Amino acid sequence: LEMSLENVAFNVVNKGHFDGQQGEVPVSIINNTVYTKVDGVDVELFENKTTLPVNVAFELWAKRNIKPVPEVKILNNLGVDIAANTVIWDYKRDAPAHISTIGVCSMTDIAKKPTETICAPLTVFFDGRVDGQVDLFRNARNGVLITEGSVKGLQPSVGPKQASLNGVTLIGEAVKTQFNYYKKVDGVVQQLPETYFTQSRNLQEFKPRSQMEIDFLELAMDEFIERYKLEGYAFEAIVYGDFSHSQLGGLHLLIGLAKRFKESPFELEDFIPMDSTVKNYFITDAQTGSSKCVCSVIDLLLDDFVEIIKSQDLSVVSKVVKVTIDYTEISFMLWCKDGHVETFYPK
Amino acid sequence: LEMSLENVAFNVVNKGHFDGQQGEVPVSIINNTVYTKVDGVDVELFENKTTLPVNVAFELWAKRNIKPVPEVKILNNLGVDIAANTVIWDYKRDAPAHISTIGVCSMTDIAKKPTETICAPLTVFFDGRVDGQVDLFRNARNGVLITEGSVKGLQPSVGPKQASLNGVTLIGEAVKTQFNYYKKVDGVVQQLPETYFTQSRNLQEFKPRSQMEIDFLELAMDEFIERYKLEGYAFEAIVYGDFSHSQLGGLHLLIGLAKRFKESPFELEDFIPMDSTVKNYFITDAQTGSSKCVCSVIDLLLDDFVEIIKSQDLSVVSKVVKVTIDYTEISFMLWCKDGHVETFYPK
Amino acid sequence: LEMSLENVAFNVVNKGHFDGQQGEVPVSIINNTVYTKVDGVDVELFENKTTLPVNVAFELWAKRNIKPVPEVKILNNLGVDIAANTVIWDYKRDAPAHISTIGVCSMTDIAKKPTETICAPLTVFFDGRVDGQVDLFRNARNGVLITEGSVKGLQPSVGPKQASLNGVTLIGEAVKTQFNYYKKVDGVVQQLPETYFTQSRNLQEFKPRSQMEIDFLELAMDEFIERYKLEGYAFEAIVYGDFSHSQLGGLHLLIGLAKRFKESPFELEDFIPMDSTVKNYFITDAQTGSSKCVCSVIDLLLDDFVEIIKSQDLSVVSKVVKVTIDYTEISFMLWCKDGHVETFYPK
Amino acid sequence: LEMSLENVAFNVVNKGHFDGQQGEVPVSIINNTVYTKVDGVDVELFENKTTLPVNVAFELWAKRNIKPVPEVKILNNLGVDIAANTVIWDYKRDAPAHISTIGVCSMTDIAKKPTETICAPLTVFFDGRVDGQVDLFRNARNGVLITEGSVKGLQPSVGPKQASLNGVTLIGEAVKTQFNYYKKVDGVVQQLPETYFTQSRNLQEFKPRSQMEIDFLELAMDEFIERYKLEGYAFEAIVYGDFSHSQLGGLHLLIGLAKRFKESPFELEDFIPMDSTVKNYFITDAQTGSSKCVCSVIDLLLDDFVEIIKSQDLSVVSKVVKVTIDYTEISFMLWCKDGHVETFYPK
Amino acid sequence: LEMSLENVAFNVVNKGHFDGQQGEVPVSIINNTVYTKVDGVDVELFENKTTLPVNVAFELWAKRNIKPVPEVKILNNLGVDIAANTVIWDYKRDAPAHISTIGVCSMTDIAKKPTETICAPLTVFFDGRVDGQVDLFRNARNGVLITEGSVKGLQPSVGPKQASLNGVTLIGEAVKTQFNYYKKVDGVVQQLPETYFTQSRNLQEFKPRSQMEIDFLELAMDEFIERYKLEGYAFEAIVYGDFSHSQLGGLHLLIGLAKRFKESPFELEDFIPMDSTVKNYFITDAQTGSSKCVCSVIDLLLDDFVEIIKSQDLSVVSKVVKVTIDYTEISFMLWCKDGHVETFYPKLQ
RNA sequence: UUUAGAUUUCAUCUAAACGAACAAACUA
RNA sequence: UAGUUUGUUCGUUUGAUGAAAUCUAAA
Repeated sequence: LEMSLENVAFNVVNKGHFDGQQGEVPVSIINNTVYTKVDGVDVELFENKTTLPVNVAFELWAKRNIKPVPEVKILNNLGVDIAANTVIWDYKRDAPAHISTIGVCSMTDIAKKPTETICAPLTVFFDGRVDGQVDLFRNARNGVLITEGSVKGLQPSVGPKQASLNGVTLIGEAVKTQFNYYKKVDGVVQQLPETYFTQSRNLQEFKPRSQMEIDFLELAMDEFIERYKLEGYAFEAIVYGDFSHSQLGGLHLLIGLAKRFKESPFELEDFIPMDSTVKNYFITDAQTGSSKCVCSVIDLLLDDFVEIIKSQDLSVVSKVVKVTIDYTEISFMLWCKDGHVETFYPK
Repeated sequence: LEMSLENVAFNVVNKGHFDGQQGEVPVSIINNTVYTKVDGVDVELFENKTTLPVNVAFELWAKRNIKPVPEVKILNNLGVDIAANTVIWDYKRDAPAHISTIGVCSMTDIAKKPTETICAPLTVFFDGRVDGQVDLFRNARNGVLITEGSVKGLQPSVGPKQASLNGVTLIGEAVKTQFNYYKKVDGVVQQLPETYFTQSRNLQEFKPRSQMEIDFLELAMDEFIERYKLEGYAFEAIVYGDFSHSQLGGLHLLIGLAKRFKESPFELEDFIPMDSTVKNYFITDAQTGSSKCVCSVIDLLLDDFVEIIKSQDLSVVSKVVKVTIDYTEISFMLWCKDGHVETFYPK
Repeated sequence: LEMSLENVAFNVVNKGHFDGQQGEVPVSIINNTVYTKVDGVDVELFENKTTLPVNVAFELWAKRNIKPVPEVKILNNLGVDIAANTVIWDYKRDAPAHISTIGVCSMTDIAKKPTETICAPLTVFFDGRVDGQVDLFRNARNGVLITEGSVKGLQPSVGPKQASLNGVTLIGEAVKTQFNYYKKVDGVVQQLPETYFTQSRNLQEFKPRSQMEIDFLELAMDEFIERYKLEGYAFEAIVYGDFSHSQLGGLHLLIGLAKRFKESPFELEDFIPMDSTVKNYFITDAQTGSSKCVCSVIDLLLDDFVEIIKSQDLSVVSKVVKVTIDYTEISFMLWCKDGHVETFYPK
Repeated sequence: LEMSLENVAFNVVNKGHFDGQQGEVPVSIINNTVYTKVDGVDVELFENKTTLPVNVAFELWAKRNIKPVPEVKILNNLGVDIAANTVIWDYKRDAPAHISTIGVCSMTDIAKKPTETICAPLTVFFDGRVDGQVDLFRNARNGVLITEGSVKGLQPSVGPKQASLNGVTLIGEAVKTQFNYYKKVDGVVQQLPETYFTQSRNLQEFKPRSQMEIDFLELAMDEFIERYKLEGYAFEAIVYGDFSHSQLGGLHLLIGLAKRFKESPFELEDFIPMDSTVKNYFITDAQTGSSKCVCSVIDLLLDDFVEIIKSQDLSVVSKVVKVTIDYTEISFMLWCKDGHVETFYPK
Repeated sequence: LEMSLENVAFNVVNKGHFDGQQGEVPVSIINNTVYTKVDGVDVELFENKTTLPVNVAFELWAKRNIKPVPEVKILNNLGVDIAANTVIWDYKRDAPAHISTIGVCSMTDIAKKPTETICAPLTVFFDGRVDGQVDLFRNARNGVLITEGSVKGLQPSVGPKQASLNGVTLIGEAVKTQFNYYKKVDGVVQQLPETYFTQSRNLQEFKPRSQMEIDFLELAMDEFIERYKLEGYAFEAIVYGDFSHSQLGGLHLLIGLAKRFKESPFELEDFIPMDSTVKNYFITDAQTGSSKCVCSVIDLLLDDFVEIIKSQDLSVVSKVVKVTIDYTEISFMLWCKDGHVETFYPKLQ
């Protein structure tokens, strides 16, 4: 089976997600909110933050994938346009990551199976943990596959260590969060390039993942630079920041932002609330009064960033560096002066 | 069975009202409107003019009664608070006639059967045209019953000649619209008084229903007054009106309003758009510029009104008159001078 | 008193407009609508079509002026900014004519009396029918005054015969709809120019107001021109219209449109629904299939238009003619060829 | 170009439709309504009756086609999924007839030109009146083309004599409303079948288009049957209607409905307000009390319907008839007895 | 009296709630929000989160009860349908706790006094700290009464120590928050069953209320089990939790969630956001990746839960155990092998 | 018509075991 | 081809809940 509003709310009340049970409950739809009648009074079940209708969004939210799914930025960078027989929820913007669906909700479905002729020119996302999806990927034209194990005849591309589980990004211990990504374009199995993966952390809950990051969050600016021989790579401005002018200087890695927030809190106005490899913020340091309207921030592994920046040439006045990060190319604006770097920030 | 939004919408799309079939259709709920996707584009099915939530009101409208039911004013004067296993629609305000239901909608249900203890202090409306409802009325504590035929052991009260059929009031020819009303209060079958019934007409679609009304619409004022010996009863101002001052005079029967409308169109602003025995309108005569803010109109049969007014006494300066109209008492303000009438407007 | 939502709704329920009575009724504000509970069910009182809040517009509409008031276009052309101690409802757009009030509603009041200093750089509209406003007008700095009679020391200007009474524009018989307009700017009593007045009619209820208009709606085009010696003034195209090409020609008077609508109905799309001396319509003729996007239509009296067009000189190729209509200058684009007129349409 | 809400509203205010000029006006968006500030007060320009956002719907409504375009149902039957560089407005449901656009609005555009790769698996509607579109139709894969004249190398199909102009269905006299339809499928020029075209009339504005229709609207039932020898085809119930029982019988042509409406008005509750070759109405006769929930009505030409029905065989108990009407197959359920007919309702 | 949106907003602006003062202010209603104009600009007074009209919900919210009142779960469990001459606000869902009112709001009133015949088949909640409300309880047919002290001729039932003061549950010191509950059904006084009371705590502000809870938050799992002789009662799973497999095991007491949260924060999704004895959560362990779609959590005192689980019979394969908590029966599902408990989890919701 | 009890069938249950099937990881 | 771990599905163990149906008893 029954595709209806009240069965979905039944499953939400009784199981927390649309599991497929049978039964119905009272439902009220007022404004963009879905209420239900429990003990004679109306309890809100879902408030619609999306641009879909209320019941469409409520049904999509209830049928969201509760397994560990890849982060939305990885799926966007791989070019995924639609997901086969599942809804992938974007908790950053409280909406589905993809506009249409395949065999999920009648209002959004462009097909009931990924093998129809309308899904052919679209990179479908196939979940190899679900039985029967690997063969669909094999017969598909454009698609992306993730698998915990190995698939015969296909060279795996090992993905990021972390994945989103119910909106929480974690490196799984009780569950596998590291999948092998296979991408097929026009019936030709492409090999994904060797990439770096961003760590997906945040300022408040920042935990270092390497001894170098521990040294960064622990040692002083001079001690850390001297210890790792980072002289002449402008780490004082690239990572630590410059809180002395009216405009904030540098600070284009999340680890430096976390260190500053530990020293003195500030304000990050994420004026585009979406998940991506490179984020822009509106920072305003509350102590010095130094603010910058746009600050491009990418949360690489500090060891990986060191490896990248030490593999460059400080010979030209400026150079744009192409690096594959999260299965996509990121262009870095390098401005290296004679023997030093004036600035090096993502664009 | 299934009670859900999409089954209701399937029934509405396929049959125009909820019949009880099985099936579902895609449905969008935006603002107070229910849309369905037909041929790939969204077609509006219902716009909520009520104060209920959209899906509640949509279900109630889908499950409205399609058989000829008594007019809402008759039920209100009979004190009906709720209906048994049916929904009665007030087409004047595009909202259900009663606040709660019995065994129709999960959200508005106070009970599933009219014999539950919660329904005992409520005058339920039983429809004798449906089987088993007469036995429910006998087993009810407080209830009102209508019957096309006769019920054993109960004294009928002959109701009005017309009934409402999908918002169209008519005197049914192919179908019966004259019902016998039975009322029971605290388990005691009470006999309703002898009453006069309002004809429930309008100005634009006005048709006379007696010889006297035909004379009124055709003969002049003096000819009509002389022919029916209506001298000494202020029929010039009470019925025809006075379009000579800045404030309109009299005009308290729908027949004279219709005569004027045939003479000259004007404006009737019904500031309380609901069905009742006595209606107040904001008249603005577009020809003479005479407007009256509040003007009570009661659409009686002219013969019955003549009988009532000739059953009066022209002795006192003023008197309040009690007339049972539509199973309820109507208070008439009669300002009559010595042997003549100054004015006569319902209160 | 008491200024409250429930008292306003009490007056609307009991009298149709805010009369100043004392009392309160239950009210519910859902969407942009105000509902009141009568006989246990909610009856809608006011649906908000304006851009004000619901209670604000409900209070303004209840306190609207129900006497014969000047039409909105006359007050606009006179530069009226606000009305003193009254609310003038613009029924064309179902919203107040003026953005603020003086001593009406706390949410819009810029003052409680028109004598305050904030009202000084504003043309306030004073109603001479309300006692005391003429003295206020004399003491005012900028203002407009209407008087049924005469005001000592001020030369009256005769306004149009018709006036708006509850949204119905009428020439009063039992009420006076003709006023004397006075204007004062910077404390200086200005004299209004001699003007022609548009009759403010419509196609559907079009009634001629002179013998010349009677002949127009009766005689043929060639007979009418010959009888009134309208040869050489392009009355075939200016007035009657040219339903022959894909683009409609001329038809810049309401009387010709009314003649055609009597001959054959069409569609007038008023894409700027507001009261103005010159109206632009989107004509689409349903018989000939000729549609014009913008067709400026001015509802002059036919005799006055003839008096206008016979005061012209048919010598220049093109001319912009200034005619003061409704207290404002209206620019006519006149194209006249050798001895004739090519076109003559309002700008 | 400039693509902005203010430029669109400037074009709408100055010209009534988006012509392509330059300028901006103040704009407000409250609820689903767009207002503009004319003379200091807000004037509503557009009320969104669609499911799209307000500004998207406003931009589409402004950019609608104001030339005579084919009726919507023809485009649906031909399988049109999108229109190239134009917007076709479905005035029955006050929304665009196609969900996406090409080169119109950035919010709905799936492509900027109809030649992109995403447009290939879609039947694009090309108008030959716009220069350069025939070359596009030749190189398109799936498409439909209309032309006033003829195209070299393509065999035309003569279209219906009526085309919709600004929501007015008319037979063009000053302009051409008859196009030649060319349809291509998968790069292959398909030939459209010979079809009978519905007239698209209405009850109130019903005008006969043949002498037979004149006789139907003038002669009585028996006289019309006798004159045209329509015995043995059950024209008494098929067209004239059966207002004798509680349920309406037959009445599946618009001509009989119009005749009855002339005799006595009734209700047409169009529960699905959209344009199609066959329409269903919820009829409730106000005079006799006869109401039918579903009544499938097709407005064929009476001569064409006579030609079709006299080509049938009255020898079977039941039969399904495939009649190509408006470029689509219509199934007719003919329950005819031995020389008589039980019922004949289109499906 | 005056009953109007402008007088109500005047009281809100001047005094915070509805005190019954006289006066008015300019009020604007846009969306589900009530705005008031202070110094030429509009200020948001109240955003409507309910299913009621904005002005109705604003009038109810203004006239809410500011004294310590019982938590809404206690009133639901005792069966209260309506409140006499007061509004009980549900801060867990920002809406009135009861559908209709008695003598409060003309739009929601079913009666102006609880003695009318429409209030007879409803358990009207009667306060005792408002004079004359006890005698209304005695004349009532169905109702619930609370009292700080004693009522002559009635047997008190001592209720929970905590009460909700303006949405803050607290064991009062300056103001008394322990009431005596009296229930009356069909005109007959009913003795309430002896119950345990959930402590109404939360994860972030968790404070132990007994020595056993201090030991639980301080000691290790094995040390605690050995000290309190809880071997064989599945305390490793029922209370502590089992973050080893893909689906979370156990963790049915709020104190265990508190210990885990202090060790390592996780996510609770309240997919039915209301107030009840047993809460269902969508727990996702942010550390191990362990999750559970429905995880029934009850906030009993640890000593009381130990007392409950030590009085079960560990013989049957399974048994549904009915425990009276907050004046209602809570069904605990008991699975136990021979001499050891497999699991014991609440089920409600 | 209302209520209580008994019986048949279906779905569910925040634990485990068993058997089956599929897939991945370790191994022979 | 076989043993162990993990994930998905089906059925059994144990008590109960809700629904559809049947019968009995009481008012």
